[PDB]
Amino acid sequence: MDVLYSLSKTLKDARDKIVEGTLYSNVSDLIQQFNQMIITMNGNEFQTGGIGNLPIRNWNFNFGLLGTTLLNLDANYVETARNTIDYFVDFVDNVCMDEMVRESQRNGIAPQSDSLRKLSAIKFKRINFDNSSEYIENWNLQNRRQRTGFTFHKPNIFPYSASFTLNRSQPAHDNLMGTMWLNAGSEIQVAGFDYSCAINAPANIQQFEHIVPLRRVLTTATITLLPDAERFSFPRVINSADGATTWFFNPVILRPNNVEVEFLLNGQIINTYQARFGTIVARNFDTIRLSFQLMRPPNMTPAVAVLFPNAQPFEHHATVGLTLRIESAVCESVLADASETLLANVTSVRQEYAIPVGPVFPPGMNWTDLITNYSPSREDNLQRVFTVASIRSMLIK
Amino acid sequence: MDVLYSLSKTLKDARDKIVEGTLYSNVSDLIQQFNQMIITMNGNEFQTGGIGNLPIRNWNFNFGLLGTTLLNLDANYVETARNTIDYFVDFVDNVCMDEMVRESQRNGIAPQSDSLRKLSAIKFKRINFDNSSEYIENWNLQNRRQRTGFTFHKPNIFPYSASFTLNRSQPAHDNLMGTMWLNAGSEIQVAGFDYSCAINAPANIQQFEHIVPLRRVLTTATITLLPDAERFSFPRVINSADGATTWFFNPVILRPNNVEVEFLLNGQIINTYQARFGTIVARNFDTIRLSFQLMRPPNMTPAVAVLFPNAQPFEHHATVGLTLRIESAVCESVLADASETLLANVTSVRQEYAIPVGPVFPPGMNWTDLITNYSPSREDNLQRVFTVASIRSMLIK
Amino acid sequence: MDVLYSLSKTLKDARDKIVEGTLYSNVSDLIQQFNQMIITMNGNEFQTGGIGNLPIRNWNFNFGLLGTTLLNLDANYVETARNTIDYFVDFVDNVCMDEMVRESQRNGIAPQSDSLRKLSAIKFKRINFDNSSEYIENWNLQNRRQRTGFTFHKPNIFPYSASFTLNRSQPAHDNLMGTMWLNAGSEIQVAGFDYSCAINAPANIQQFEHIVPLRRVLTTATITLLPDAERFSFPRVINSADGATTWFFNPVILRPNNVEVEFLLNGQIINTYQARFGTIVARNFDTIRLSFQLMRPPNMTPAVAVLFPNAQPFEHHATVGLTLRIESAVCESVLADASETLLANVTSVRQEYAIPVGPVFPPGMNWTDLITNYSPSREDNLQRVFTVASIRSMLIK
Amino acid sequence: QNYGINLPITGSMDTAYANSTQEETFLTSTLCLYYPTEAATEINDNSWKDTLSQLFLTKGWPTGSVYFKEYTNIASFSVDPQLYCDYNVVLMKYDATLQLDMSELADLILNEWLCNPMDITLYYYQQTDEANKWISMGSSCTIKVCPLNTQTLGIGCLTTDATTFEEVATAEKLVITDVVDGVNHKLDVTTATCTIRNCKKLGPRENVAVIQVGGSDILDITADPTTAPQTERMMRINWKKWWQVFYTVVDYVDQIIQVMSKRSRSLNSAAFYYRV
Ligand SMILES: *[C@@]1(O)O[C@H](CO)[C@@H](O)[C@H](O)[C@H]1NC(C)=O
Ligand SMILES: [Ca+2]
Ligand SMILES: [Ca+2]
Ligand SMILES: [Zn+2]
Ligand SMILES: [Zn+2]
Repeated sequence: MDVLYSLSKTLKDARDKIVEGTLYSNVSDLIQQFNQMIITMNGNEFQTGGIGNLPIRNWNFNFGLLGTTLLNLDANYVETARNTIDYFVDFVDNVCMDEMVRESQRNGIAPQSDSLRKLSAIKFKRINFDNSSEYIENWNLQNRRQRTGFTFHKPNIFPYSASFTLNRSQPAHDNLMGTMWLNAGSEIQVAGFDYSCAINAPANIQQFEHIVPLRRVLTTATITLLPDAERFSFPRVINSADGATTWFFNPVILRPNNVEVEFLLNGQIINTYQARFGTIVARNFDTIRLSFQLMRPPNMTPAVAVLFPNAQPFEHHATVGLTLRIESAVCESVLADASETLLANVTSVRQEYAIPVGPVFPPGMNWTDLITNYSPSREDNLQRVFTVASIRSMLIK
Repeated sequence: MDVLYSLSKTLKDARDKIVEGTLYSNVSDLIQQFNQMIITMNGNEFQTGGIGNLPIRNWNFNFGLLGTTLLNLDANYVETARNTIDYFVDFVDNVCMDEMVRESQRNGIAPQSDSLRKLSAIKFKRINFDNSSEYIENWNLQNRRQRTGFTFHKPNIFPYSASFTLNRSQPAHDNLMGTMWLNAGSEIQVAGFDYSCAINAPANIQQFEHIVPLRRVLTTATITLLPDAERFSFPRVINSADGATTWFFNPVILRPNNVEVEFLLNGQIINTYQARFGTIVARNFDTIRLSFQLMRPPNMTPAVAVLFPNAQPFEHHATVGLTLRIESAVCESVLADASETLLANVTSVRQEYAIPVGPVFPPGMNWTDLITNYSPSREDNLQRVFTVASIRSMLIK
Repeated sequence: MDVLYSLSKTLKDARDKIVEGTLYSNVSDLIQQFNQMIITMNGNEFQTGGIGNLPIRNWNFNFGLLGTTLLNLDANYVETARNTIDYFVDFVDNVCMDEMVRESQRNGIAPQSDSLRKLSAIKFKRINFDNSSEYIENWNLQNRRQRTGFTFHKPNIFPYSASFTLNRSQPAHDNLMGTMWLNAGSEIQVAGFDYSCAINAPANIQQFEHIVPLRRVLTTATITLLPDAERFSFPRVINSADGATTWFFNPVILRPNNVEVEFLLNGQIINTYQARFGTIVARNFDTIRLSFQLMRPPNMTPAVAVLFPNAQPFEHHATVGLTLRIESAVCESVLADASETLLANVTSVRQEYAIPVGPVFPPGMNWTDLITNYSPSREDNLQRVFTVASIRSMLIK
Repeated sequence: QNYGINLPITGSMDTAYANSTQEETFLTSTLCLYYPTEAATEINDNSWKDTLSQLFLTKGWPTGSVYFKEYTNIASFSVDPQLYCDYNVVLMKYDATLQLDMSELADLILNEWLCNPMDITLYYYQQTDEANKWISMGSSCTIKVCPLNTQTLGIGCLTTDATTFEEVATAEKLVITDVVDGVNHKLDVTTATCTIRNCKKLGPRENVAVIQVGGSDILDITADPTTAPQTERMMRINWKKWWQVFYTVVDYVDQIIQVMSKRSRSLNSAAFYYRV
């Protein structure tokens, strides 16, 4: 695993530094690495593929060393090295696709393919080169039990969920109370409603609350908070809880009163913010607890006072909502986000070669089903496959 | 930590192998270990205790080597070694009690006492001896991220819980339906009841269900299943849900019809058993889902038919129950069980020396409160303290 | 078979004794064993798997010896040995799973897999190491026809059985007599009843008897005897013998009079106990014969005398029961119990790899079906598979 | 607060009990004692209602909380029994002649009947299951039932001749009719003084008790022959003086109130289960 990154690092540098006309002292230490790759790899033989429609290929290495005697590199020296690099870079593609496609349930952090088990001998350890990427550095710190961290831009921490809750209801569905929400990606939009507009509430104030637990602990997040849910603002018809009938929701929107956002960790309040919108921070949390309340306005112009009567026909329903959005955070387990394409490389290999459903991952690599039940057996497999997908992205985009 | 086990292993063997009259070749390799303990430990000085009522003691090592020149050991050689072993075995007691009593919240897997931080230098690493116990082998496999496993006999995986659920009720409490359960230790006793005995149910069949989620994933369990809940079989009076009034429950017991036990893992059915009692296995699961139903008997003798009328006064209430019991299983995190006394050694030290409540563990080391919220911060502390309690049990019972 | 235990014994000791910083004289005799493993195993090649979903793997051994020249072992010496141990410990897993999955009917005590037949040559006999485990010691004593013995904690000697017997009956089911029992695991609960409460019996005494034959001969058992069957103590409705109608059983419970427990061996009374409850012993037996009788009380207070009239309507039925429980015993054939998990390791391999039903074992490895017809052809297979499961448990938990 | 839906209730088996709260029930609720009109004749007083209400103050009930009503007999109480206040208990004499009619009143007020109207002229009638009865009350009811077949022809009756019909009632103030369940029938209610009503029983009534003053203890509240339960709220006491009957009720309020409960329909939580 450490020597699979070390093969790809000095094939990336060999296509970049060994160019025509360059001075020899620019590449004097790469050629000592590239010649010492070849000496270790000669005489061995490998075999990749076999699962699904992934074809079986056999690999055999018998190459010669590079020359170490020029002052400026010429077109003979480049063209005799390109037909050696192009055989290794085809070998690393078929080892990385052989490993992203396999999985185990007992110990997923171990290598699973036949070729990567064979590269983990002490014979092949002399190919080891620097480990400077983000995923190979966190592969080594976490293997010694030291603290790691991945930096994300808009991480997919919330599974998809769109539902509601009725704290007061009747079969006519004309005097209701409760909340509605959408949790999707890295964004929460909750909105509380009350059809009577707190005409009989004590002190004309109705209290709402919405608690979102996370799956993993986030660290040093940057969060944007805005006092409107724009998705629950228009008239719509909504089905009932069991799909029997439908009910109508015609909102008018007040401002949210007495907003309190809390950031919990094992039930302890780490941060809190009271009527403070814009950008906020959250240093360590795993549970977000939103709290906001509706207050009936005590003074109303004649255009407003017609909307909220005392009797039963309520044609304009009051609505109070919020909107939260995580911009960037630092987690310790691997996730998906909006910047890098490591999830898209894993699913595209499995979909292309028609791979059967195994014992660990959900069918079709569904991210909503995978972050919902994000077991420690799935975490060790998901890190092992995102790290191999990161090695393949250096050579083959 | 690895050298604290290595001190206790060769003090246990020194009291066992260095006996009077034994041949020298039986102890020829232990004395080379015991002399090489002493050379490393001389000149150093230590300090233990300080928290609670645990007294402060200072330790100082200036001892001489053992003789390596006899053929059979005599009473001079034994009595000059017993007054060296008895000083080391008093030192290891006060380091193990200094570590079982302390805890941290950031990184609990690190040593916390002053003496065990000092033993973790590379000067003291030459005292290292074989690591053959169960807890010191799982300390080393888990420190390199390899798969571990602890074997238990009747593990305390369920927190204590005794409650009920009424799916049909009225303030008179004379026509009820629902389930009752006891989850305690490693045993589940659920019982479903119906006062009308399915006189108006469709096809005279009433369906029951009871779902128990676990805290950690168990592996290769041996489970005994018996078709009667003997605890919910006698007449009793039960309070209401809010403690307002009391209600009466007079059971008669039918057999459970159409029993299905399922063993889930991330929502996937691993094992299932349909009307199969006795001993069963469960290879990998973290959720037990019991399902059973009541069926009204279609043919009844005159002694039975008086019990179940059509009208409202039901004086004999129908009852259907099950009983499940885990005999032995293999988990990966530490737990408590019925065979070994590692939980009892930890609490007895804290209770004896009047130790204040810290930031991690529940007050009084309550196991029901600790397995209920079994966070990963508590798991790293609980393994670090059960492992120290296992080292102390070799020397001092 | 003897050399398969000898591979696993010195791979367990190699991970325990070869640690960093230890003195060389602690491991001076293990390295002579570990080097002499490697010399025997080089040049050979093996093949495991092929049945069910168990994959086919090929094994090939070409390794170098370990160094024998240091004074204290360093991190170079440990890390060059861990990448040799990790290839052998993967080989032993796939030989042990290849043998627990296969079976034969002619001679089940012979090796069945292709790899274990090849290890039984005289070329591989020099790998043989000490045989100190319980199952490998009883493998060798029984192979020479000497007397063996396995020690169990609550052995599963009784198949599951729950039934009754009516010695007096009529289609009304209102004047009955007979016994009821539950035999499950290592526990017997028998209860005798009489609806008339011996009003017309000679000397008002009704005699009961219940005889339980065993499958194998137990030796030096520790048995707990208590004078109540708590399972047959509550009112219940029971079906008829052919499932036609149901009948009602409303018990009141007297004490058992004149209890005699006998422990038979080939029809000879080995032990007997007369009105002696608590803990008893049983040195050699294969048949338990319980005997107890109901006696009508000659003096009754007015609250008791209403329960037992002379005429036909009997609303309160008399009941007398016992309870027996085997705590620990010594058998000579292999069984299952409540402490060790050797049955759970065998079934978990067969369930995971979707193994077809063979000619010997019951479908699904049902223990109730296997101890019911426990033929000598099944005994030789069950010992051969529990012994391989015991070897695999040393390396991989 | 979620009036229509049914939701399950969980609760621990280890919870401390609440306070006594039998006192506070007496402070708030009401009580109605009923008696036949000849009871006040033996009493010979116009202030005995004042006298009793001084004695209810001892047991916790306030002054304006206990109401008294009358009736002439159980034949004329049953033309329209309607129970108004929160808790009540009725008192009836034993008549060896009125065997069935004591069981009719104890059927009508102790249970709860969901009832639909009927039209004798227009439709043909049948009973669906064991809980369907035809409750008919008025000044003078006379009911004749002509059973039909699968072709709507008469069985034992001519469907035009009203004389060949088959009589089940004669000039009664109240009738509860059980016929065979599943057969279309043709009816002859004298609807000028009677009123038949298709009814259907739910669970019983919890706020009324019945004190049978004197006689034996027989009441078939149910409909079948094969059972006849005596519930908690039907009882019996002997008599010589109606003073002693009234002193026993006033002394033992706390037990009679304990045997009954509040009417489960009357609560807020039954808002769409037939009674707001
Ligand atoms: C009652 O006064 O006391 C109880 C405890 O002693 C308490 O649980 C309950 O709230 C009280 N109830 C009332 C209002 O009387
Ligand atoms: Ca006629
Ligand atoms: Ca009918
Ligand atoms: Zn962006
Ligand atoms: Zn035990």
